[PDB]
Amino acid sequence: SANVDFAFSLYKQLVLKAPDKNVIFSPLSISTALAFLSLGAHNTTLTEILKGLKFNLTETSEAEIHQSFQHLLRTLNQSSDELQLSMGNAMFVKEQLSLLDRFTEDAKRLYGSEAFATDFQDSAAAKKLINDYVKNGTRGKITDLIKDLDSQTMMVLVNYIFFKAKWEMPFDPQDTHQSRFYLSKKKWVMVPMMSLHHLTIPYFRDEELSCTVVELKYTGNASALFILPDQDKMEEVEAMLLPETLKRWRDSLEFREIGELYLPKFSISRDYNLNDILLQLGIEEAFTSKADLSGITGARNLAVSQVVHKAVLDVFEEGREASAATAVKITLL
Amino acid sequence: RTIVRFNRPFLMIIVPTDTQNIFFMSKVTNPKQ
Repeated sequence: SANVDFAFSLYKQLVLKAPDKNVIFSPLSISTALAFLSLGAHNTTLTEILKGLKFNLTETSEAEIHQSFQHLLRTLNQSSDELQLSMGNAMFVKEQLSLLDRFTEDAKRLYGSEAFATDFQDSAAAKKLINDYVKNGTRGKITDLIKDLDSQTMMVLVNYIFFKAKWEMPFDPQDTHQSRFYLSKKKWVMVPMMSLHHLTIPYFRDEELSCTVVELKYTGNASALFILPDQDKMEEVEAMLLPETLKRWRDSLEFREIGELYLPKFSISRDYNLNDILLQLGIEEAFTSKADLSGITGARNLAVSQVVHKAVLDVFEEGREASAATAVKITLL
Repeated sequence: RTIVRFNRPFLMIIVPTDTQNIFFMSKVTNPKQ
């Protein structure tokens, strides 16, 4: 799909922008938030946005696009007794700024949103509310998404995803041990390494791109694909992250009995300001005066300020959790 | 028996079973931030 395409497009940029740092983000959370943005975008503003999300505007109509995310949100939000997973969309609109019925309707119908009256004049409290809605939805993992809030702010659209599922063959705490993790060939550090013995899991040694793919399921409809690139093969590997590579990998995995497997117990949390990257993907007009967001108010008097994103991943003996959230700070034009 | 030892930089993608999208994309260069 376009989604996993957009996803790998962003990844590679996040990398160029900072080569040797751990990366962690949620693509779906970003696509749904910007897609949400489309409902107000018109003419060129809208065109740019859709194409930036790697959607093919000639095969897929605008309406086709929104109808999808609706259905996705529906199904995605199936947090039943087995694994937790929910996604939500909301928009805190400045107390006295009327939005066309259509927008307020399609937002609730297609993206499940709400319109909360926000007095942005009180940036201290406005930021508070929004931060507490995300903290709430993520069960307290994403604290302080909105770092700063402009005074001339008119509205902010936010999305968030919470996911909690135990493994399907847990690691036993008794087996975790301090071992070497090689930052590079002659550079190593000691870290808690989790284990598993005589394990039967999907496997694929990719000779072409020189890396081993392995699969570990969570209880329920979700799983973790791990790719261990060969020593010095990371650069090559990251270059080939194409929607076609992922399908080939998934389609090549066959069951194998592994003598022993080792995975590092860890927790990483990174946040970003996607302005630059989004501008490199082609989303430019929405950031200038030329921005057409007339679908929101009828008048063309809004423009994108910045788009930020925070994410957290915890990989423990019990699987644990991951969460991410995204917000689009819109200001007057 | 084949051994899998994630003791150097690796990638990790959390994928649903049906609807092929990507929930979380990540790369671990050092387990300690």
